[PDB]
Order: sequence, then structure tokens, then C-alpha cells
Amino acid sequence: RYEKWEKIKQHYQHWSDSLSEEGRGLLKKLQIPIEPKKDDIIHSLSQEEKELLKRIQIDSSDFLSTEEKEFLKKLQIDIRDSLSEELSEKEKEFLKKLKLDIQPYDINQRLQDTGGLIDSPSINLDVRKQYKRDIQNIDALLHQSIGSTLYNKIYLYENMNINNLTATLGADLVDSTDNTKINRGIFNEFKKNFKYSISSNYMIVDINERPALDNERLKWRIQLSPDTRAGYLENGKLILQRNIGLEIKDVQIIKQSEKEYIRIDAKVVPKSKIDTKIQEAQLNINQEWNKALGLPKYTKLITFNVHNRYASNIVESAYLILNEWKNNIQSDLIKKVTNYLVDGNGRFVFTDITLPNIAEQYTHQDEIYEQVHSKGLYVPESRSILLHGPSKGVELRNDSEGFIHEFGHAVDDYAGYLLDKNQSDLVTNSKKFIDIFKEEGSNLTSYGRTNEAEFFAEAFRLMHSTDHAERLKVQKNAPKTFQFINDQIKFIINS
Ligand SMILES: Cc1cc(S(=O)(=O)N(Cc2ccccc2)[C@H](C)C(=O)NO)ccc1F
Ligand SMILES: [Cl-]
Ligand SMILES: [Zn+2]
Repeated sequence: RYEKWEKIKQHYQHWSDSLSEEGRGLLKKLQIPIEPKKDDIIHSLSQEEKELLKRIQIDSSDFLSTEEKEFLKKLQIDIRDSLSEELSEKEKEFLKKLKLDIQPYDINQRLQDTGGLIDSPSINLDVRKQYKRDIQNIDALLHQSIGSTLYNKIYLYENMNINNLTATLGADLVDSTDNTKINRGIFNEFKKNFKYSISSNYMIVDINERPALDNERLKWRIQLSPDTRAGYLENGKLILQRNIGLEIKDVQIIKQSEKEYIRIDAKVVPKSKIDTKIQEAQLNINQEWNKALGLPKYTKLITFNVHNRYASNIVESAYLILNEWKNNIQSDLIKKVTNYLVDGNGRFVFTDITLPNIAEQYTHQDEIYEQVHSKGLYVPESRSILLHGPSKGVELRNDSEGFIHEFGHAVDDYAGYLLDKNQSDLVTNSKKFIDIFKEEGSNLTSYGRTNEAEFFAEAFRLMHSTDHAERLKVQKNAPKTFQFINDQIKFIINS
């Protein structure tokens, strides 16, 4: 277990000795991201914003993560008024702005979120530039390769949560009848299209395998290439250069300490090699689907924006998502709306970076607090559908159903466009549907209650569910909405 630390240490001996105090501080920052301090955030708030925050039901919000909710709730307690022991519209906007300022400074998370596209205007300019400087300086530190003397004499190990690659499959990976076992069925789906993988940040790996901690059932075993650059962090730990490619050599179920884990064997290869495979796939899926949809042969509609560790599945699931899409929506509705999207250079974007870092969003969303990360998104200004692979939509079974919901937004767009082409608007912004929403808006899904646009898209998704039960359910519980959507569909195919 410890017999190989010494020769890695000696290999990087000069490198470790020549490390500046600033270099060391940088590596330390990379390993331990800087959390926000409660008192710092509290003191920065005005007296009215303090009074507002302490009245807000934080757990009610839908855009705040678990982590962000807990931190804010702790602020509420520390803020002390007279009642202290010895969501609205105003409150939503406040929380959306405050969210941006309670994020820890996390270099590896910034790289993963952006997929290396660190110029993406998804964070405040000042911290965005600081990330850039740090990342550049880290790249400069990681200059010594593992070399021909050691690349095939060691394995590098990493434990990983399944939710990092796929939170959808991750919800069922563990056997529900026995948590020491892996669900063999869910295992097969995870492994099926896992052929390659990309690291856009700095992998922190060990020379000897280490016990998995909470919620880690994936145990990576990695061989580097001679050219792979790295740094020694002592204690048998390495930090690897960013932007490296990984070919998946084997995925197997293994037993350790009477618990079942998933072994992932991977070989480091040039990232350019993997990116070539992705481009050929984008070239292929576009040629295939232009023919199916009857689009011009030169149309670029489908785009792969992938940069992270489950890369091959993002590509392959695009074929599956679109097939289900074509199978559950009538062909003539699909042709009309897709052509409208294409007419505005709209895209179907499949990605494993967070959606605020997708150009088809942030180009038309300067306000960072108005930017959105989710499983799926539709942006009318760019007429694009965005689908985020790794995440898991709350109250949403799979990616295909998410996509259909997003296509509902597109249907919403085109229908409203047909009513008035130069003064274009959403059909859900018309008084007629607003009235329908005010009456039936609470009769479908919980999220459907949010606004007219989401109610429409939810009603649309459910109307095209493979479950013949759910369709009837929408007709019964939201008859006016059901009728309205069918009316728009008729309006579209006759246009
Ligand atoms: C139910 C459902 C959700 C999403 S989603 O990606 O998860 N989503 C809504 C949301 C996000 C966060 C917290 C709660 C809800 C986004 C915002 C959505 O409406 N897409 O157009 C996409 C598609 C879909 F059908
Ligand atoms: Cl093994
Ligand atoms: Zn939506």
C-alpha cells in the first residue's frame, strides 16, 4: 500500500523543493475551496435586507440547492432581533442575487461547471478573472510529466459519487433491498455506452487505492501516459494536469469489505483524440436527423458541448432522447416547429457543463442572477433546446421527457409567433391562456403552477406521455388547457 510513495516523491523532489510559497498556497486553495463566512455575508447586508432574509421561508424556494438552503438558514439564526432567544416576488429576486455571493471559491468546480470555458459570463467579472489567473498559474506549476520511468509502474486511484456522472441512474444504482449490493440492471445501463471520458479540471488521485467515503460506489483505476503532467501533494497523492482524455478500458462490479463497488479502469490519452470522436458523432447525428426531419442537408441543428467525465454517454443518449421524441410527438407538429427553430439558427444542445455556460443561454442573459441551471431549458432568443446530462430533474423520470417539455416551450413560441410574426411573443402570454392558467394552473404537476409557460409545457409533456393514463388525466383535470394545446397544434400544422 505504501511501497510506491517514495519513488514518486523522489521523482518530484526537485519540483517540490522549487515550489514558491505562492505556488504552495495555490495548490492548497485548489484542494480546499474557500467557503463563504457567515458574518461577512451578514454584515454586507442592509438593515432592510437583514429583516427581509429573516422573514423568508428559505426551504420553500425551488432554485436554491440543499447546500445553499442550509447556509442561508444558518444566517437567519445568527441574525438577531427582538424575538431572538437570550415564495414572494420580492423575496425570490433577493435570493437569486444573494445566491451568487454565497458560492465558495472552488477552482476545480469552476473548471468542471464551465468545461474549461472559463471566460463564460456565468459569474461576476472580478471572481471570473481571479479564476483565470489561478488556473493559468496552476497550469504553469504542473509542468513535470510522470515520465517513461514511472508511467507504467503505478496506478492512480479515485473514488467518485455516481451522481457526478449521472444522477438519474444514480438514484437506483444501489440495491434498495440491500445497500451492500449494486443493482445489476442499473449497472448495465451505466456501463453500456461508457467508452471515453474527459477531465476538464485537476484530478486529485492516489498512488494506492483508498476506502470509499459517503456515497461513493465508483472506484477509478487509472494509468497515465508518459507525457501526462502532474504534481506530488505528499501522502501518496498526485494532482494531474487538466484537459486530459480517458479511454474506458473496463467497467466491472467488485467486492470490497463485503460491499459491492464499481471498478472503472481507464487509460489516459490525448484529449484531442476524444474530441475528434465527439465531432464525428455530431457530424453523424446531424446527417442522420436532417434526413429524417426532411431538413436541408447542410443544416446544423444538433450540437455536442461535452467536456466532462461521462462524455461518451452524453453523446450516445442524444440518439435515444431524440428517438423517443420522434416516437411520442406527431411528425407534422415536429417538422413545423423544428423548421421554425432552424430558421432562427436554433440548436439542440446536449451537454455536461452547467447551462449558464451554454452560449445559447448566456448570450441572451446578461443578468447572472437570471441565469438558470437545470436538466433542461428552452431559450426563445436563440430558439434552442438545452439538455444537461448528469443532473436529475426534480419530479422528472428521464431525459426524453425533459426534452419533450422543452419542445413544449418551443411549441408555445411558434404558436404565439404565428399570431403575430413581427411583434412576436409566446402564446402563453396572451390573455386567453393567462385566464386558463389562473383557473386550471394548480390541477396538474406542482411545478406546473409556477407560471403560464411552465404550465403549458407540463401539460404538453403529459399529453405526450407513453402512459395512456396520464394523457386522460390531463384532459380530465385540465380540460381547457388540453383543448387549448390541441388548438395550437392544429393552428401550427395548418400554418
Ligand atoms: C418537470 C421538468 C423540469 C425541468 S427542469 O430542468 O428541472 N426545470 C424546472 C425546475 C428547475 C429547478 C427546480 C425545479 C424545477 C427547468 C427550469 C425548466 O423548466 N426547463 O424548461 C425540465 C423539464 C421538465 F419536464
Ligand atoms: Cl479490482
Ligand atoms: Zn420549463
